[PDB]
Amino acid sequence: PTFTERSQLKYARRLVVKLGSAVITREDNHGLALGRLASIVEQVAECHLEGREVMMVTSGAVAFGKQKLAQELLMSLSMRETLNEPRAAAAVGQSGLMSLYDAMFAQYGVKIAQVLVTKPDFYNEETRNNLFCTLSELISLNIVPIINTNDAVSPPPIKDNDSLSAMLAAEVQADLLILMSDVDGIYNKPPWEDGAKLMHTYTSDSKVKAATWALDRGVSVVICNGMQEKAIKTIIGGRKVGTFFTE
Amino acid sequence: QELLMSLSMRETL
Repeated sequence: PTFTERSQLKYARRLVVKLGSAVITREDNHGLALGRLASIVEQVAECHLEGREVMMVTSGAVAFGKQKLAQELLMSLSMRETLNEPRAAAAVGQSGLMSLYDAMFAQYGVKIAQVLVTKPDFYNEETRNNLFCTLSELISLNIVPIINTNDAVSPPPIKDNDSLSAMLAAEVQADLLILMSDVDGIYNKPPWEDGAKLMHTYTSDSKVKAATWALDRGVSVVICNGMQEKAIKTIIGGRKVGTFFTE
Repeated sequence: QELLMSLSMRETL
């Protein structure tokens, strides 16, 4: 909890963006949200060509894989039949997503590095320390290691891309940790009920537990709205967006 | 019209 106010976010040195799955894929499930994806890549490249050391934790590989595999299944039927999986989709989606990120980042000079982790990799101490060394070595060379879960051969208290992001932010000792989710923030009761209020400053449920854990270890977690324009640039810019987590 | 109706959608493209 080094930071304590939304003006001390200008001096965040190492932040860990975390893209949800509602951010990348659209509601139609007919492609990507290329607008939001390219805008987030633009903001990350602009806040990384500035001096900070950012390292995204992407997500939403299975959705891309589902789209690609549905197309391949349609395009491989007999015209007699036309007139009347987690892992395969994860593999296809991971390949395609890294290709897209690579193109969008190389348009800015930056370089990315796909680092896929699993769940047991956080249990074995040797592997965990080796992974920390790898991540620090990648960050110090001005690379943007785009972490993700090895969902193609072993699908997954790490149980998501959220708790994994909190663990990474705790281990790599990051200042900020942006949990770009689908909701606009945190309320004391869901919007379709009484008491609709935003909790801009959090005093002292999965996202909430992950944020609490990462707050009790040095990081300062922020939960933003993914479908909001200019999320990261204003979260860092100091404006009151999302719900900031301090004591 | 007896064969081409029983090809995969990929071959006929």
